[PDB]
Amino acid sequence: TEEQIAEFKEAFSLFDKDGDGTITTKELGTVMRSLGQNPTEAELQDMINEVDADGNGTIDFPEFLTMMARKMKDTDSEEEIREAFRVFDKDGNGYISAAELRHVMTNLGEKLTDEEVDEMIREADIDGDGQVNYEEFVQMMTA
Amino acid sequence: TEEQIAEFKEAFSLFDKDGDGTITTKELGTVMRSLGQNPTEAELQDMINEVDADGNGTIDFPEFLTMMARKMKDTDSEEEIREAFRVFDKDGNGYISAAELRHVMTNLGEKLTDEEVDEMIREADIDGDGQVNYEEFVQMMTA
Amino acid sequence: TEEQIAEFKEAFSLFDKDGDGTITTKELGTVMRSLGQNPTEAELQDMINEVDADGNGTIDFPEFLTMMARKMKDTDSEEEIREAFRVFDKDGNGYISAAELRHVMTNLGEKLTDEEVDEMIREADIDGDGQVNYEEFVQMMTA
Amino acid sequence: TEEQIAEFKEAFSLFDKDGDGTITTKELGTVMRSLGQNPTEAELQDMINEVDADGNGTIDFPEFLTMMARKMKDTDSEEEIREAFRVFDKDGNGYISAAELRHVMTNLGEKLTDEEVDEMIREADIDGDGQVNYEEFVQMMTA
Amino acid sequence: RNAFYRKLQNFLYNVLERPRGWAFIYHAYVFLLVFSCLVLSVFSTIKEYEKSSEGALYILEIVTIVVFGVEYFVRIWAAGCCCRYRGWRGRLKFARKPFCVIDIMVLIASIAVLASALRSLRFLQILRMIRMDRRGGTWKLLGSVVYAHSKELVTAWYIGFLCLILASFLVYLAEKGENDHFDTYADALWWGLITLTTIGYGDKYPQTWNGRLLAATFTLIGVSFFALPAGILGSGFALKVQEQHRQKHFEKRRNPAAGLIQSAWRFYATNLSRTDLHSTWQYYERTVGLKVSIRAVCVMRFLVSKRKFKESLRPYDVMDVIEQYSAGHLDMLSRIKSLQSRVDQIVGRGPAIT
Amino acid sequence: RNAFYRKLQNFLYNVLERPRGWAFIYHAYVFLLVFSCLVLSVFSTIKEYEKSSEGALYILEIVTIVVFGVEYFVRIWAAGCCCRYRGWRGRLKFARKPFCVIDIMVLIASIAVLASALRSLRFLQILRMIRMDRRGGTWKLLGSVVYAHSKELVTAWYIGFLCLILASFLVYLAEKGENDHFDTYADALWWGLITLTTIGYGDKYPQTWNGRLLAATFTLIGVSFFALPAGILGSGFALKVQEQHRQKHFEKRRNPAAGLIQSAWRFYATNLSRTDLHSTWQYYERTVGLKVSIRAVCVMRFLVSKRKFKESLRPYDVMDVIEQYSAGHLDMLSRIKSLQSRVDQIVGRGPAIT
Amino acid sequence: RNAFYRKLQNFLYNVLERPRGWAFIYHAYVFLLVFSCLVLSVFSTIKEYEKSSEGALYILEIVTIVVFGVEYFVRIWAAGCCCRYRGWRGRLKFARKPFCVIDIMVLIASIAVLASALRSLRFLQILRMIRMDRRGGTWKLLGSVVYAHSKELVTAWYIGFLCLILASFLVYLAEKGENDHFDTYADALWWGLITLTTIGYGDKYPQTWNGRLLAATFTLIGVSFFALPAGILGSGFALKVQEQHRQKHFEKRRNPAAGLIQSAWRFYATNLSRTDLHSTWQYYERTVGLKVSIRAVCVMRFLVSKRKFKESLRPYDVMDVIEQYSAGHLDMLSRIKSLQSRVDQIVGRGPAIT
Amino acid sequence: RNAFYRKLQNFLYNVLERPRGWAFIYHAYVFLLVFSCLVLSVFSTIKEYEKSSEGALYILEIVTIVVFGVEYFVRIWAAGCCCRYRGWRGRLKFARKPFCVIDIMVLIASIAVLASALRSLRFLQILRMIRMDRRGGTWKLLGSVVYAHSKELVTAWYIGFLCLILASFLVYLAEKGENDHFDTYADALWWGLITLTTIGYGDKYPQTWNGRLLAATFTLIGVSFFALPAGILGSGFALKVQEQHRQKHFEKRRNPAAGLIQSAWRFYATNLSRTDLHSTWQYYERTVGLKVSIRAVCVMRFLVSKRKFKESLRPYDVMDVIEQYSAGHLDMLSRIKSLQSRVDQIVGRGPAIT
Ligand SMILES: C#CCN(Cc1ccc(F)cc1)c1cc(C)c(NC(=O)OC)c(C)c1
Ligand SMILES: C#CCN(Cc1ccc(F)cc1)c1cc(C)c(NC(=O)OC)c(C)c1
Repeated sequence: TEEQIAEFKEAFSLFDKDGDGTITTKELGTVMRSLGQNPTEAELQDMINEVDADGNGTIDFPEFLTMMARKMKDTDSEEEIREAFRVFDKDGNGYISAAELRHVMTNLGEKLTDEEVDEMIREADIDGDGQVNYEEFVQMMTA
Repeated sequence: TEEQIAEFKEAFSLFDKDGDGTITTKELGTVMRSLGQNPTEAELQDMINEVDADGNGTIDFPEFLTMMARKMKDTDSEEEIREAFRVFDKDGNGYISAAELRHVMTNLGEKLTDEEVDEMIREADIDGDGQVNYEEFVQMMTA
Repeated sequence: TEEQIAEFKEAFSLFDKDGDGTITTKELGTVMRSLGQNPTEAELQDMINEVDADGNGTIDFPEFLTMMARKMKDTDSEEEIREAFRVFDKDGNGYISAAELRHVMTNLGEKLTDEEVDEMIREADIDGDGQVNYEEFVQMMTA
Repeated sequence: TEEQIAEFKEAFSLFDKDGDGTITTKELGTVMRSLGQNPTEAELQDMINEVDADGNGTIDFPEFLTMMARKMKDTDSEEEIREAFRVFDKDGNGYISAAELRHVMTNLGEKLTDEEVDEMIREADIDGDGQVNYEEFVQMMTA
Repeated sequence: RNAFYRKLQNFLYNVLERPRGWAFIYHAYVFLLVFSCLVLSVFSTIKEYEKSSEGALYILEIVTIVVFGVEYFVRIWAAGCCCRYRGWRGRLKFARKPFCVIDIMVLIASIAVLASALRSLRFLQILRMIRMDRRGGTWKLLGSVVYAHSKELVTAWYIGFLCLILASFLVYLAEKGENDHFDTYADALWWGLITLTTIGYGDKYPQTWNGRLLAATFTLIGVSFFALPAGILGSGFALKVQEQHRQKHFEKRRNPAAGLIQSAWRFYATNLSRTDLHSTWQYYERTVGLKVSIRAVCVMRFLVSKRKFKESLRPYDVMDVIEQYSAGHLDMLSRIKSLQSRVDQIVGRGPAIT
Repeated sequence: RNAFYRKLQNFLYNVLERPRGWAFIYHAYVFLLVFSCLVLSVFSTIKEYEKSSEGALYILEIVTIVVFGVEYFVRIWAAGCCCRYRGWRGRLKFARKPFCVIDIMVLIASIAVLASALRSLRFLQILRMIRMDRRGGTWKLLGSVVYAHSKELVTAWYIGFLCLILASFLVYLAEKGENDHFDTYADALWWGLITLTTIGYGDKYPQTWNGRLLAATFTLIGVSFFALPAGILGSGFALKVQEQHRQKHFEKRRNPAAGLIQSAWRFYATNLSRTDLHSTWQYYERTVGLKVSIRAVCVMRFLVSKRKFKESLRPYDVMDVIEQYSAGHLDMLSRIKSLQSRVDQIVGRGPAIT
Repeated sequence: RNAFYRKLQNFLYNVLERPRGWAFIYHAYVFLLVFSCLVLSVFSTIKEYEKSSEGALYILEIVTIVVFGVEYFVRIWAAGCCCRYRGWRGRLKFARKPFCVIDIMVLIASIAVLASALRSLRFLQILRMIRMDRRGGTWKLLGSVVYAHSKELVTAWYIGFLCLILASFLVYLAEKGENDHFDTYADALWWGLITLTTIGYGDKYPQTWNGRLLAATFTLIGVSFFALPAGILGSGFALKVQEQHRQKHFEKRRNPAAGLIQSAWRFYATNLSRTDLHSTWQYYERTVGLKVSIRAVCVMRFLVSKRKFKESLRPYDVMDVIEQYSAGHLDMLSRIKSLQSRVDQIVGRGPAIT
Repeated sequence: RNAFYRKLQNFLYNVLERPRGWAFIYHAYVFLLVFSCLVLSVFSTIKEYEKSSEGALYILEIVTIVVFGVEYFVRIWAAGCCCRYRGWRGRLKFARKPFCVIDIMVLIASIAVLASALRSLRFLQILRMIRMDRRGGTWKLLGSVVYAHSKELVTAWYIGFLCLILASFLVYLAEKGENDHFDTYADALWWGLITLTTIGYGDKYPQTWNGRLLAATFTLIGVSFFALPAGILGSGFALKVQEQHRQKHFEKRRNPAAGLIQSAWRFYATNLSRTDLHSTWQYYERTVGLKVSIRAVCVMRFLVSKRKFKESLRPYDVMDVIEQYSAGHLDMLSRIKSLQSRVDQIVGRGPAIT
């Protein structure tokens, strides 16, 4: 909406420091390390290419507002999350014990902090069982 | 229910001789050999682990009542029993002759007695054909 | 029905010359060669076994009437006929040219006569195309 | 209809220069090169065989009118077009960037002209995105 | 009698042509007799044993030649069984085949020799041994395997030939003067071939240390690449036998499909209630209460044919099950599409009834 | 005591028959003892070392013969464990087995020799070494592989035999006079066999350049085809081992299927509310508040059996998963057919309610 | 004429570059001529046959050099056919390729030698033989196979090298003094290599019994591991050829996909009723009652293209059919999801109409 | 500095431990240096070249020993990088590993010898060459292949051993007196081993014609079965490498699964509208208008992670796709079951509204 458009303009200005309406991979990297994380030049390239649609090496505002407006539903992440949890499901039972998440979530890839995994179990342990089912869990993520 | 929970407590006391609220593997083995069967220790670990949910090597009463209350339907034994009988179905016709059950049931794994196989055919030979179809049999077991 | 049962008894007597109520493999073979065809003793054993349900090498009248009464619908020949015609369908188009039937029908296995193949095309060429769809053909056979 | 039948008669006369009611392979080739394209004799044989139903090497008018009347719906091109675009979908995302069509469509097999690809993108870029989904695209060919 | 004569002619033709059972043992025995004749020829070539060797060889060879003559005679005579060739003209036309030509030239050469002889006798032994196959099955398999793996064999041969040439030339340069084994490049190339094949007779070998080192470094690769083709051919033989078995399985499927379709039509055309079925009953009447009996026989045949065809639909392969299930899955897709259309119709009626 | 005696008899029978664990090591050790006896016989045949070799050989052979005698004794005695053979009559009936006959003739021959001797002793060593297998497993595997790949082996043998014969004859013609290695065709054939096998002793080799050239061209193909059968047999060994493992996996599936069905019936037949179940409770009572405990133990058994059977349904192969999923897909087809019927009923009612 | 000149230039370029049919036979013939030149060089190196050998060699080599020169000339001249290189400048730019550099340096070396010579002539024979490949296809395949199975080859080489070193050293220790074959560790290592490779020249072998025993125990393993790499490479060759065939199959799929899409669009853009289609009719008009003829031709083209593409969708592999069917199954999942949402809508209306 | 020191310590530990890129070249170079040291030792053992060989060997060995010492020092020092071992105590604890024990005893033996010497030096060369592997990867692969194919190898060894024993004994009987090669059974056994392996030195071979014939008939089978194990091991090597690649692929899948789950949770926990999300925003704040930027970067990370994980779900195998699709088919079965229940509800309502 109009207010969302204004917020997206604020975000674009925060990113597009030059104010040319196209986010530079260097601008993105600078803001990223301002947030406290260093990417790789190739990593930023893949990110932008993922969001890029005009094949220009930058993002015009239409693409940016599309990216903000793209809710996870149109992304269709159901099958991907199902498959990932299945990969981490060593039993095939359709569930997974809490300790396995506490370990892997915090020791693989972009390791997550204690608070994040705590809210993870909070929203996943709706039944308070610990042996959370990943299938229903991705369903609840979707909704 | 309340009467069910009272019966559950009676059973738990019958198992948890110590009365500490946690069934020990040795308590379970003792009661079993009282019933007249000798398991293996490792077998006891496997079963207790199957019912275990707190990763403690024992069962507090909540897990025990969940174990009793788990009706076969929530167990979802349809596909497994289908596959087992299919394994014992050498034709793929979807049926199996009575004599095959009379033989294998009484000579494989935990061999069953004559009475058990007789009631088996009774509840499976609803059509009185002998060439019982395992598919409808597992469905009727479910219901 | 009752009149059907009387015809069934007439047929059984025609086969069971001894009148003992059990059709012998030799009785079946004798009648068969009376109709003008020579089977093999093993072939007769296979057929009797197919119809046999008591594992006796013969057929009591209940089995005989069950066998006659078995309409093709319950036989579940849809899949088998689909698969056979598909085997003879060298294209996978879902149809088959008339000449192909005229040849294979009359040159493979129990070769059929001209009249049989003519009525075959009659009931298959409902559209009068010749490139009969075997799938629709088995569907109409079932009904 | 009657007027369509008259138009098909005009087409047949344009093809069947002899006017014998059967389009010869050479008549088809002559007209084809008149339109400005040379086939191969084997190629013409393949086409005639495709349309041929009487196994005569030519086409009587009934087959010709059936050929004209055959709308793409009954042809069932959904799966085939889907699979082709999938083959050209190097990502499996379910879409394809415009430049890929601009290149391959004009450089593979029967290369088409600029205007053809332009109307292609016109009827494909109904959303005006360029990353047209081939699935919806074949669907709207169907309709 | 005459019918029995034709039956025996057909059986003899089958035995002499591709056999299945005991005719296989008869062919094994005739091959064994030829092999023993060849062994006796070998022993005849030996001097100290020549006496008894030739004494037995003459009689074994007379037995072999009479067997060959009578076998060709009966083969020509039974050639009339097949519909392709019938009568004396048909038998001669069959005899025009190149294989029969080979057999007859061999026979006449043998009879001429019997009625420098060792050279011709040994040659003719070899040609009859070649003729033993009778179908080129081994040769066809070998050729098919070679053609299928043409690229691997060609690359192996090219690399190994380069290795042989290079190693031979380098060793020859290294051992031109010092060693008398390699006085000429031809000798060096013979050494290279005998080494890379790993035969290693030992009549020629490098002795100069530079030559020894070059030979080591090159014959490693050389022996590897000379061994390659054997393994390639073994794998190809396995693959081609698998493919042939697959084709045989699918033909064994093809015939019961016809059997099942025939029986199914006949039974569907023997229903008592349905009319216009006399076109089927007439066949059985020509073969000849009786109507119900005929229906019983026909349905019995249909069920047995159904079972035989079903057990003929063995997987035998992942591809087979995948294909059958994919046909079923296309059927399922069509069914769900029809049900989609039906629910579309229901929702469209929704407005009508709402 | 007596029950313990029967238990030990069964354990001894299992050890002496196909073992699994430490009995495998015992068999390895007895084989090693026989192997050392053979090695010491080898050293005895050596002259300069004959003294100590025979000195140790006598005692090692006495140990071997006593071990063989006692092993056969205990095998016969424990033969009574199996239900097939029981009692002294049963043990004799087992002793009638051909393998026991082999072992006993070996034993008596050894004892007769102990109480021209080297010939018999070495023969006996070879026969006992043969006997070591105890199951023909290696022989059965080899025979099965040969039969399965009969066509590839036969074509390889035919082609290689033709190559051997032709190369030997051509070289013999080329080297008949010039070279004294090939004075007779038998010598040429021996050379051909020693060359195509790549043994290349070096006692015979062509020297005439035409002979050398012919030999090269023919031994290329010859060595390829003589190496073929080794690779064919290796591949066949791998394939047959895979198939045997598949069968063992399926039997390991077969037993837990019975276990699960038994436990599931018992638990379904131990429901407290349901009646007429005494036919099941009676079994546990014979094994012997208690009713709920019986239900608990029975359901626990059912769940453990379920998990065990499920883990026993490992894929292990594409064919396996495809078959299981195809059974599921047929079930799904039936379900969708039922739902098609339901929508047909609904659309038929539509007119009734419209 | 000029158009015919360009057509013949393209034909000659295709023939000289990767050919398909009769140009393959021409390349076979030029290779055979080079091979015969090499054979004549071999015979020239022989002394007793030197006269006629060199007499024929000189003329065959003049033929070879003229053929090489004219072939390179034609290749350079036809290099203008390809759009990459055109004109004299384009032909020179193509000549800048390294392969053309090899060919031209070989040509000039030959012309210099013709107008110690044996060394250079044999060398140049070897380099031309190398050059025969013209695409490095064999070399690329061999390198790809080596890289793919790098681990198996490396483990085999490591184990075999350890076996060679250890066995040679142990035998050298055992046979240092007694046998004069192993006077130095270098000789022992040469023996180890010649043995583990199974070449077994026979010029060196152990004679001390301890040495013989050590050699036996080590060369068992040594020959096994020296034979390994040949089998590994054979299997890798088979695998890589299979993968290349798969890729070629998928490109043969890729092109008909474009053909079908083109024809389908054109036919969909030739519908008589639909307007705005002139963008397609104009193309056929430029190629040039007529409208219906154009529609008929276009739909005919579409149907033939559809058929060709469908037969281009052969399974060729389990993975292939699984991929296509899994795509279809994803569409099926989407359709059933849509039907789930639709029946959800129906049940939600239920309350509305109840 | 200190942080840079730890970074360089970790880099050095990675280089010295299992490397990936240029450290691979460094290890190749150190191995090449050791190999050249061994070659110079070989040349030193040669007499005529002993002078310069030893002259270069001494300096190359000093280089080798200093490199070994410094490399072990650096490995021990960098052992502190890993969390398992830190500090001087941690480095000593790492040094307690058996492999470091091998390295240190080798180092001290070399330094003692440097500061009958040829025997020890050559031994030390062999042990260091063994040490080159640094991971037992080749040994682990070989052992795993042997264990996996234990049955094929055991049957091949048994059959080949029987063939060797039997053929040697039969030839010894046939050639006991006439030929002086086989004066003892030990000589006959050595001949049998040298023949069945196809080494064929030529120092021993049959000459009696009965002996020659027996040897031919038995060495056919013998060479086949002695060649078997090489092919078996080659196939097993290929299979085990394939399985290891499969496992590596699945771990490469395992990590991106965690990456995607992490990013998906973070993005789902960065929704602007949703509350109670501060538990996630705080992480980014700790890393540090800004809220929308945080959401944007988080969703960007999620999308890139999704693309990478999806690309990580390559089939790689028929089993893989079949497993994934069978899981999906289970979901499809559940969905159709739910829709069956919903239609059951609708048809149950039918009576209510009818
Ligand atoms: C190829 C070829 C040669 N032949 C055929 C042949 C037939 C008769 C002969 F007198 C000589 C040779 C051959 C080759 C091998 C390796 C073997 N050994 C074997 O199969 O081991 C598994 C045999 C048993 C025969
Ligand atoms: C077949 C056969 C012969 N045998 C068995 C045998 C057992 C005891 C002996 F004293 C002699 C031979 C045999 C053959 C080979 C190739 C090897 N080498 C190997 O496996 O490398 C992988 C071995 C280790 C044994």
